[PDB]
Amino acid sequence: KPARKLKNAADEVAQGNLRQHPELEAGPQEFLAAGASFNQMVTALERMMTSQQRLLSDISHELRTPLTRLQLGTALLRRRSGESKELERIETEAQRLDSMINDLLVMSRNQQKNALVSETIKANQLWSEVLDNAAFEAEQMGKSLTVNFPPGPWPLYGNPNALESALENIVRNALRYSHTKIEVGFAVDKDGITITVDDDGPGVSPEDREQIFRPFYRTDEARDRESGGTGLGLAIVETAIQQHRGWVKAEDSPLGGLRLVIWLPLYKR
Amino acid sequence: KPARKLKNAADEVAQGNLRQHPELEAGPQEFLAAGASFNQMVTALERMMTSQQRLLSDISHELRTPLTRLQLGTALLRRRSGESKELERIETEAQRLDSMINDLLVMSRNQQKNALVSETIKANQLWSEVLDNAAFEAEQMGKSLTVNFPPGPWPLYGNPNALESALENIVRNALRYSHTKIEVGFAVDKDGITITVDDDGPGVSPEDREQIFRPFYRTDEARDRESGGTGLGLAIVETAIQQHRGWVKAEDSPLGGLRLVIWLPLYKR
Ligand SMILES: Nc1ncnc2c1ncn2[C@@H]1O[C@H](COP(=O)(O)OP(=O)(O)OP(=O)(O)O)[C@@H](O)[C@H]1O
Ligand SMILES: Nc1ncnc2c1ncn2[C@@H]1O[C@H](COP(=O)(O)OP(=O)(O)OP(=O)(O)O)[C@@H](O)[C@H]1O
Repeated sequence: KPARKLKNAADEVAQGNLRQHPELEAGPQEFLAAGASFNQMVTALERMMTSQQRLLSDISHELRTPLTRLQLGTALLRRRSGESKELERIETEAQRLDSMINDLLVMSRNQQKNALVSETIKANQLWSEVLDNAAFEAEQMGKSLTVNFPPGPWPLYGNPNALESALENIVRNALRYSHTKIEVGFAVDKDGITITVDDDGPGVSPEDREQIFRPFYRTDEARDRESGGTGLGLAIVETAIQQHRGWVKAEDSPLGGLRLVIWLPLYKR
Repeated sequence: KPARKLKNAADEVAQGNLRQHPELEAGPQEFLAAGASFNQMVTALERMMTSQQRLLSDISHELRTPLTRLQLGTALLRRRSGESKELERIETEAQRLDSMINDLLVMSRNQQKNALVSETIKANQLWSEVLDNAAFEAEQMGKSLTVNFPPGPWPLYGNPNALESALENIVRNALRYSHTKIEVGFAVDKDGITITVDDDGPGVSPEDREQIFRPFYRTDEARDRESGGTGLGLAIVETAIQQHRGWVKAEDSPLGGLRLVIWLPLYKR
């Protein structure tokens, strides 16, 4: 049917397959024009799409040119001097950045959803690497990172990097805006993992506790010692967890600062 | 008539009008499904369009954290071992990458706010405010701003702030790098508005005329004249216009400097 040709084409492009439909330009009916205009429209949308897509994948390669020189450099230090414990942390951060750039590349070219690359993963595997790197950062800023309860072989379903980043942020946010201590508490039950990250520093006014989770938004109070302050962090967190069927809340910490709590459901086979 | 609803909707979205068409969900005909699937498709295409923007703001944000751990690491190598010739290269690459990310974060902060509202707008309404403020800036730096032809009630469809900013930059770049005069020329035809911005100042070598539009690229010649910062300006411009179904080119100005030409299609309906 000519009505069915359009149903099928509109539902196909909606998936993300902006390929031409010659099917809609068949039959000299009143529909030839609705099909030729739809065919024009896919190339029009493709034209608009491959614009953000290219001058993304462009940003990608110019970020790669100084990383490659950094990676080239570290590798030459290793050959001259030894295998310093710090060379390893510089090395692995370059490796960590190299993947995030190839993520800026593959995810631009995809231009679709469901690309969530969701797998089965254990809580202990997921955030161990996170916590270790967080613990290191504390020593460097002379603050105390105490993890009251560690994560265990607790099952989860979703994007590892997405969840990794959710906590990575919560803890760094806690690390930054604290005074001297950060406490991370894992909790597990028949329904889900409950991460609670407490800080030493100043809290956030009860009214602003909801606002923080707004993208590109920072509290007026923290806006007077800003520096490396964007306002992105917690809005990313909120999404990652909410799309992982869980929730995130901001409370008043008994440590005197702010409490962030992430709840995530367990993966049940 | 149900065939005409689709002609009109497909030709409207093709122009960037990703707004919902309730018209296609009228009449309990065989077309209700082709219209409901088309309506689903616009929100699907809008979701894709916005995602590519969110992706960058997120990837740039998360790229900042392993750098910090790099930068933390290098700084600790310096304290343990010496000031290795290679450590300097690793150090300066991290510096360049961080500066890039810092302003890559600034760009996507604006782009999200610029790409907030999509709508029908007249060329005269859009860039008048821009040009007036540009004209004022010229008097203040003792330069001449002459607008050979003003914009008229010419129809356009897209983000006002996105397009506003595209020209705002082209003219300011023209203003900065000029010696004494800046000429802006509007032109309109049955197909589109053609803005041409000419500068008195030094031009750009024919080989570098393509390079300029690269993110972070700032010509070696005009890297000594101004302390600057990014090089994103023209790379942002290129995207804004390219995603607004138009193009941007850099030619040799008859004013002796550089001329930039922005072509944008008219909104028809
Ligand atoms: N642990 C914390 N203690 C106190 N205030 C906090 C804490 N975490 C977040 N905030 C407040 O929430 C605001 C917004 O947080 P958000 O994650 O959205 O952005 P950001 O941390 O400021 O910046 P970035 O995007 O670089 O992470 C901060 O500016 C700060 O005022
Ligand atoms: N009108 C112009 N005349 C001469 N050179 C120009 C002109 N506009 C741009 N350029 C050159 O192209 C480079 C890149 O353009 P771009 O718009 O990114 O400017 P920018 O100053 O580097 O960055 P931004 O405008 O964001 O501050 C400039 O650094 C300069 O060398």
